[PDB]
Amino acid sequence: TYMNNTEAICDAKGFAPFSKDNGIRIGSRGHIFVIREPFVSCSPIECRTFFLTQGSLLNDKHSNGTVKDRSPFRTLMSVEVGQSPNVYQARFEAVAWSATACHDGKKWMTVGVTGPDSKAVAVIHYGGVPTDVVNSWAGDILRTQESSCTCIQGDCYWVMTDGPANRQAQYRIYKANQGRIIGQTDISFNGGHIEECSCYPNDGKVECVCRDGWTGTNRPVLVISPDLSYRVGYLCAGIPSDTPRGEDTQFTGSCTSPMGNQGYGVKGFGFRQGTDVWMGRTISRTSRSGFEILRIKNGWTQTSKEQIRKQVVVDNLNWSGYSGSFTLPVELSGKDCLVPCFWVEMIRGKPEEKTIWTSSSSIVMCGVDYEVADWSWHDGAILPFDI
Amino acid sequence: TYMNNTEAICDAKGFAPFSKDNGIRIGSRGHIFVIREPFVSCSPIECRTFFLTQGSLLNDKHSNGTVKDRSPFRTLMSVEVGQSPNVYQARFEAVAWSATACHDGKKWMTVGVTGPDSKAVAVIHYGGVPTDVVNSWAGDILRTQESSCTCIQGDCYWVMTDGPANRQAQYRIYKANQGRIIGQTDISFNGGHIEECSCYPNDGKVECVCRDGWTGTNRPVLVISPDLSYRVGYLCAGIPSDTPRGEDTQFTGSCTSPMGNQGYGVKGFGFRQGTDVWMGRTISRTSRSGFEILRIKNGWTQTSKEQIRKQVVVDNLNWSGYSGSFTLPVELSGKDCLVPCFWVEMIRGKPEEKTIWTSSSSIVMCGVDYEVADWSWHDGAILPFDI
Amino acid sequence: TYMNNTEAICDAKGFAPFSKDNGIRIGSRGHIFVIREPFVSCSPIECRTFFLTQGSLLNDKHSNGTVKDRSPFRTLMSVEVGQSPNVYQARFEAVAWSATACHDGKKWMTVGVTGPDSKAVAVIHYGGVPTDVVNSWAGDILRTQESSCTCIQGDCYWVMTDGPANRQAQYRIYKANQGRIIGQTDISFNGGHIEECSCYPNDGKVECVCRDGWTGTNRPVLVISPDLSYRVGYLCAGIPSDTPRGEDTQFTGSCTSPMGNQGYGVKGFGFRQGTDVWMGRTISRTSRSGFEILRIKNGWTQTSKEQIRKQVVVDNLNWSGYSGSFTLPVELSGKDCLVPCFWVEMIRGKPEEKTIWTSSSSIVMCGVDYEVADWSWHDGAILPFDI
Amino acid sequence: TYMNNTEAICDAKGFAPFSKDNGIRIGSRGHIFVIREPFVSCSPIECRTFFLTQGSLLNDKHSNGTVKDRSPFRTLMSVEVGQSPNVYQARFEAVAWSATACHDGKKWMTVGVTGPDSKAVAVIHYGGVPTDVVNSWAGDILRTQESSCTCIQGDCYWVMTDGPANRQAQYRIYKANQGRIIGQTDISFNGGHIEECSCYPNDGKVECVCRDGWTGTNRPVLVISPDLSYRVGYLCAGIPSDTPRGEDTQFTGSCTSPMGNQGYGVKGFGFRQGTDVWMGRTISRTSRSGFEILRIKNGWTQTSKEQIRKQVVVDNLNWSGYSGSFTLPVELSGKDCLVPCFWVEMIRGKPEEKTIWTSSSSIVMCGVDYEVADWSWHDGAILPFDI
Ligand SMILES: CC(=O)N[C@@H]1[C@@H](O)[C@H](O)[C@@H](CO)O[C@@H]1O
Ligand SMILES: CC(=O)N[C@@H]1[C@@H](O)[C@H](O)[C@@H](CO)O[C@@H]1O
Ligand SMILES: CC(=O)N[C@@H]1[C@@H](O)[C@H](O)[C@@H](CO)O[C@@H]1O
Ligand SMILES: CC(=O)N[C@@H]1[C@@H](O)[C@H](O)[C@@H](CO)O[C@@H]1O
Ligand SMILES: [Ca+2]
Ligand SMILES: [Ca+2]
Ligand SMILES: [Ca+2]
Ligand SMILES: [Ca+2]
Repeated sequence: TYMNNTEAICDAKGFAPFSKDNGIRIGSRGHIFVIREPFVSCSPIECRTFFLTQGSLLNDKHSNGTVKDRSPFRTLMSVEVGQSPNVYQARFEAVAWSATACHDGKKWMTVGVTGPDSKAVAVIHYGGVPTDVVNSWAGDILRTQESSCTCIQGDCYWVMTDGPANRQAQYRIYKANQGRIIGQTDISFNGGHIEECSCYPNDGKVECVCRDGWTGTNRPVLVISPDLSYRVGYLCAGIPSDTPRGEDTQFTGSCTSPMGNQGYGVKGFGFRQGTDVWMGRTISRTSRSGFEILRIKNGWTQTSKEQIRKQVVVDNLNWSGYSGSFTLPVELSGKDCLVPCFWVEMIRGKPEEKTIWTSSSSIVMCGVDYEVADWSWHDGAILPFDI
Repeated sequence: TYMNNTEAICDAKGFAPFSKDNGIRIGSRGHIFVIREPFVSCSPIECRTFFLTQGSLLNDKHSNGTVKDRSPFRTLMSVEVGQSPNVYQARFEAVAWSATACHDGKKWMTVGVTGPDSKAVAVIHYGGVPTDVVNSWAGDILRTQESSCTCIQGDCYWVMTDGPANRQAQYRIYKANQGRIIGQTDISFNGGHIEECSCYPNDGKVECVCRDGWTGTNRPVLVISPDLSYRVGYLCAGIPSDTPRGEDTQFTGSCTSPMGNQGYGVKGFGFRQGTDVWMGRTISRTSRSGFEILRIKNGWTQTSKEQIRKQVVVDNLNWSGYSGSFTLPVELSGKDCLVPCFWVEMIRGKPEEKTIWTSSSSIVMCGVDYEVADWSWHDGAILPFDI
Repeated sequence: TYMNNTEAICDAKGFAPFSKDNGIRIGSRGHIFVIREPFVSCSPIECRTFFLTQGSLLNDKHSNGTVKDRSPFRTLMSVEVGQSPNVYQARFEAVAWSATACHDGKKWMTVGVTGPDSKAVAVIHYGGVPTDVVNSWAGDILRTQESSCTCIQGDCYWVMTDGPANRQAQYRIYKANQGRIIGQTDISFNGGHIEECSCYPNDGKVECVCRDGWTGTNRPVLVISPDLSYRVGYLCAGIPSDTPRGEDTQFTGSCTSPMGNQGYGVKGFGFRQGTDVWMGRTISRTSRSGFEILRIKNGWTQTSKEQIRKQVVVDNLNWSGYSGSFTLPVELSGKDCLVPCFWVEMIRGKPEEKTIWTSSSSIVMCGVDYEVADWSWHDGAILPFDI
Repeated sequence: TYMNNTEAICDAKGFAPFSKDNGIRIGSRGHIFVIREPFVSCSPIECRTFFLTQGSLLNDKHSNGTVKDRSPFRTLMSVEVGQSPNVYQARFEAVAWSATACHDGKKWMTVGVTGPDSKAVAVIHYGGVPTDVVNSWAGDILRTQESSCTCIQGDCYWVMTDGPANRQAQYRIYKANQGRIIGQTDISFNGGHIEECSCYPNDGKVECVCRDGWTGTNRPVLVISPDLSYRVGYLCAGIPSDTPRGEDTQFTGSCTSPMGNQGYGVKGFGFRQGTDVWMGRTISRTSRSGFEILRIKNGWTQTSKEQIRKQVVVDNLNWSGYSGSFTLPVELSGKDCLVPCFWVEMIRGKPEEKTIWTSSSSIVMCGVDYEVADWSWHDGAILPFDI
C-alpha cells in the first residue's frame, strides 16, 4: 500500500542520535566505498543510507580523488542506516553523480543523473529497474537534491536544477508515480538560486529548505502542493544558515530575497515547527566544520532571531559537510506525526587534510520530545591512511 | 505463476544507463572474481548479472590467466545487476565454461556446460538444483549463448552449437519446462555459422541475433516459434555489425547468406523495432574497442542502410567486448510491452594490456522512449594492478 | 504476536555448548570488529549476539585501545549467535557505549546510551528506529545491563544505574512497550550497589542477578513484578560469586546486605532453580580467568553453601570476563518452560596481554536436562597479532 | 510440512556435476575457512554445504594445522552448495569436531559433538537452537557420520560410534523429531566396525554405507527401519571400495563379514539401485587420490563383480578424500523418486603437500538418467600459499 505522509511534522525539543556508520575508521582495514552524500531515506520497513561511489575503496590507489565528481564511474548505491557503505552489504541503485531517492510505501524510487554536462540524463528507477527519463532541459549540468525525495499518497516529488552554479539557473519540480513522470513545473525565482534541496512532507505538502549558491547566505525555501502549485523564497529567520556566511548580528533576515553578499554555499536542511524552525548549520561561518542545530521562534514566518534552543551534534574542532532531511514513516515510529530527522555528512581528507583521497562518514539524528545534551559524534578516523 | 513474455518489444528511441558494477576498479582492493561474460537476465522480481569464474580473485596469483577457458574450475555464479561479481554477495549457479540463464516466472533455470571438449555435458538447473542433461551430440565443444535465454508462458528456449568454430558446425534449439527438456530441434544452415546467440521474446516468438564465426561479418538471425519451427538467416541490414568487419560502404547487406570475407567475430545483439532494427557493435571495425548502437530503418526486413539514430555508450578509446540482450519483465517495468535491454562487457588486461590476468566489467542499458546523449561509461580501472 | 515469557525457568542439570564465534582467531585475517560485551538475546525466530564497537577492526591501527570506552564512536551492532562480529554480516542497532536489547515477539527493542558523562542519553529503538528517550536523571554516567533485557507479554523491562561506581548510586527499573516508556521506578537500596544486571523472565516476573561494585562480593538480586513493585537484596547463597572475592570458606552468605570487603566486581549472572541456584563465576577469585558454574541447593532462599553440581566451561589457564543471562523463547526450544542460557565473554589483549588492542570472543551455553562434562571452550587466538 | 522421503532412489546411469566451490583457490586472497568434511544436505528449498572450522582462515597463521582435530574451537557452519565456506556468507550451526545434519521439511536439525574424548557430548540443534543432548555412552571419542543424516516423515535418523578406532567399538542408531531424541538402538556387529556412515532414504528405510576402520576393505552396510529394527553387514559386491585396499582380483566379496587384512579406511558412500550398486572410491588403492564411481550389477545383494559402468570424477593425479551421500528432496527435483547425489572432498596441504596448513575443497554430483563422460573437477589451488 501507499504511504500516507499526510501528517504534520512532530514538534520536537531536541534530537537523539539514530546511527553512526564509522565508515572511514572501518575503511582503514575493511572494504569500504569512498563515498559522498550519505543521505538517508526510509521505507515503511527500514531506513537506508544512500551514497555516491567512484567504484573505489578507501586505502586503494583508485580513491585517488583526482577523478572528477561527474565521472562515468559514479554510481548510487545503498545500505541500511548505520552500516558502513561497504561493498559486501551494498545494494546497487543507479548510475549517477547526483541523485535522490524515496519510498512510496510499496517500492523504492531512485533518480540517478549521469552523462555529459551539456546533455546529462536523469534515469528514474522504480523497484530496482529503470522506468522513465528526464533529459537536461537547459543543457548545463542537470542535478538534484542529494538527499531524500518525498512521496505523499503514491506520488513522489523532487526538485531539479539545470544551469550555472552562479548566476540565475533554472529550477523545476517533478512529480512521479511508480517511477513514471506524471507532471512537472518551472519555478520562477529571478535573482534567487536553488540547489541540493532538503525536503520532507508536512501537512500534505512538500517543504524544502535548499541552497542558494549565487548570492544568498540564508536558505531558499519552497512549499510544493500536490498539484505542483507552489510558494518559494527564503527561510524568514533573521539568522543565516548557509556556509560561508556572515555573523548573525550583521544579518537581517528576509522571507523574500537572499541576504548577505556571500556566494558559495553548502547543502543544509530545516524543519518547520508550526511557525518556529529548526535550522541546521556548520558552527564555523567560514568552514564546513562543526554542526549545530538551532530553533528560532516564529523563524519560519518572521524575520525572527529569537533562539529558543541550540543543540550541538559535531563540535567545531571536527569536520562536517552536507546535511539533509528525511522523515520516519508513521509505520515505523508508531507516531501520529512525522518524526523529523536529518543526517550530517562528515568529510575527511582533501582538501583540508593531507591525503590523496576524500570521503565522508555520517551520523543520523531524529525528532524526539526531549532536550538532548550537546556532544560531538564526529568521524574519528586517524589520518593519513596507508594511502 | 509463469511469466507472459508474449508482448512485443517496446519501440525505443534510445537507451538510458541501467547499472555499472565497476568490478575491476573495486577489485584493486576488494575480493572480486576474475570473470567473463557478465550477461544479464531478469526474474519478475529482480535482474541479476551472471558470469563465469575460475575461482580466482583479481590481484591474486590464481588470476594467472594462463588457465584454459574450458577448465575444470570454471563455474557460473551471479549477483544482482550493478553489484560487482564479489565473492560475498555471489550465488552459485552451475559448473560451467559456457552458460545461459533465464527465469520463467517461478524459478531460475540455468544451463552450465562443462566436461571435456569431445564429450562435454550441459547440466540444466531449475530452482538451484540439477534437473536434466544434454550430452554433446557432435563431440566438439558443446556450447551455448553466454547471455539470457528466453522463457515464454512457462517454456524456456535457447540455442546450442556443437562442432568446429570455423567450417560448418551443428546448431540446435532446445526447449524446456521446469528444468526438463521437453523438445529440441536441428537447425539447417549450410554455409552459415551460429554462435553465442543473444535472444529475447517478441510477439510470442523468440528472436535471436547471433555470431557467425566462419565467414560472416553480418549477424545470423533466427526466429523461433513455440513449436520449434523456425526461420533463420542474417540481419537484412546493409551494415555489418560483427568484429572484425569491413567498412559500411563496402558492404552489401543480405538477409540470406553471410557477407564479408572476415571469419572471426564477437558476441553481439540486436533488437527488432517493427521492421527497423537496433544493432550494437564495437566502434572499431578491427578491435573490441568502443561500443555504439545504431538504428537502421527497415533494417530487419530490408538490405537497408538508412541510419535513423546512433548512440555511443563506450567511446573508441576504451575497451569493450561481448554484449547481449535481455528483456525487462512486464511485472518490473509496469509497461505493456517488453523493454529491450542489453549489456556491454568491457575487457581489461591480456591480450591488449600488460597484466598477467584478464577480466571484464559491465554496463547495462535499457529501452526508454527518449533519445539519450552520447557518452562513455567505460571500465575505469587503472592498470596494471599490484599483479 | 507478543511473546508469552510467562513460564518458569526449566530445571537444568547442566549446560550444553550452544555456539562459539572465534571472532578473534578469525580476526587475525578477516574483517572483525574489536568488540566488548558480546551478550545474547533471542527473538521467537533466532538468537543474536549483540556487541559494542569502536568502528575499529582487529589488526588495524584504530583498534589502538587507547580510545575511551565511552567514546563518540561506540555503537551497538549485532549478528546471529555464533557468527563472528564481522563487518559484513553485522546489523546496526544504536549509538551506544552501554546497551541492552530484547525482543517482544514482534520487533527488536534496543537501548543505546551515549553522549557525555554528566548528561548522557539513552535512546530506545523499536523495529530498527528510535522511538523514545531517557536522559541522565542523576548526571553521572547513565548506564544499563550490557546483556539481554526482558519482555513479558508485550512489556519489556530493564535496569539502569546513574551515579558513582563506588559509593551509593541510584538505580531504576524501566518498562516499555513498542519502544515507548510507559512506566519507571526508583530502587531503594541504601548501602547496596547495582550494575550490569543479568535478567530473565521467571514465573511472570523478571529476575536479575547484578553486580555490586561498591562493597559486595556476593551479587545483588532484584525480582521485578509487572507493576514495577519489587524485591531486592543479595543472592542468599553462602558462596561469593563476584570477582574479585575471598575464599568460599571465609564467606558467610546474606540475602540482605553485601558481604566481603572487596569493592570492584565483574558482570555475572545466576539462575533460580525453584529454591536452588545456578551461579556463574570466574574460577580465579582474583582474576577474570576461567569460568565455572555451580549449583547451590536452596542457595536462592538460604545462606546455603551445599554445592550440588560444578561444571567448568573455561579452565583457569584461560581468560574470561563478563557473562550474562538470556532465555530461549518457547517458540524456539519447543519446551513448556524457559530454557536458561548464558554467555561468557573471553577477553584478549590489554591489560593482561602485550598487544595495543583489547577485544573479546564468546561461547554460549543453554539449559539441558543432563549433566555436561567439564571442558574448556576458550578463545584460542594466538597473541600478539601483526598489531 | 514434513518431507516425505518415502520414495525409492532413482535409477541413474551416471552423474552430472552439481557444484564446485573452489574454496581453496579463492582462499589464496579471500577470507575462507580452513575446513574439513564439506558434506551436503538439502532442505525442501535449498541444498547447503556444511563443514568444520577451527575458526581459522587460509593464509593466516591460525591455519597452522598443528591444532588437534578435536579442539575446543572446532565448529560446524554452513553455506549454500557451491559457495565457498567463506566467513561472510556462513551460518553458524553448532560447536563440533564431528557432526551430522538433515532437514525434516520444516527446520534444520544438526548434531554437533564436542567436549573431551572420554566424556564428549553431542548437542542436537533444531531450528538454530539446542534442543537435546547425548552423552558419550562408552567414554571413548563419541562421533557420527560427517555427512547428511536422514529424515523420513518427520523423524530423523543417524548413526553414532563410541569406542576405539581399531578393535570392536560400539555403534548406535538414533532417532529424533523436532530436535528431540525419541528412540535409540544398539547395533550388534561383533568383529565388524562402523564409522562415518553415509546414509540416504530409500523405500521408507534408511540405508547407510559406512567405514570399517578395523579390518575391512569392503564397506559395512546397515538398513534401518523406522522402528529402529535393522540389518547390517557389508556391501555384498565382490569389489573393495575402501582406502587403503587390495586389488579387485585378489578380493572375494562378502555380505557378512569384512574381507581384506587392511585396517585403516576413509569415509565413502554407495547407492542401492534395485539390486545393483553405485559405489564410490579413491582411484588409488593406497592413497586418497582420484575418485571414480563404479556400478556393479547385483552388487548390493550378490558377491558380484560385474562392472556395468565406471565414471571418473577426479583423475588419479589429483587429491581426493572423504565423500558422502545425500538426497535431492522431491520438492526440488520435481521427480517422483529420490535423486541420489554425493559429494567428494578434495584435501590439499599436509600431509601430502608442503604447507603449514591442511584444508579441502569439494565437488557435488547428482543422479541423472544419462551416462556422463569421464573428466576431472579437481581442487585447482596452486601450492604453497603465501603461508
Ligand atoms: C600517493 C599517490 O599516488 N598520489 C598521487 C600523486 O603522486 C600524483 O602526482 C597525482 C596526480 O596523478 O595523483 C595522486 O595525488
Ligand atoms: C607475475 C607472474 O606470476 N606471471 C607469470 C609468469 O612469470 C610466468 O612465466 C607465466 C607462465 O607460467 O605465468 C604468469 O604469466
Ligand atoms: C603499535 C602502536 O601503534 N602502539 C601505539 C604506541 O606506539 C603509542 O605510544 C600509544 C599512545 O598513542 O598508542 C599505541 O599504544
Ligand atoms: C610457517 C610456520 O609458522 N610454521 C610453523 C613452524 O615454524 C613451527 O615449527 C610449527 C610448530 O609450532 O608450527 C608451524 O609448522
Ligand atoms: Ca550561499
Ligand atoms: Ca564474424
Ligand atoms: Ca564486587
Ligand atoms: Ca578399511
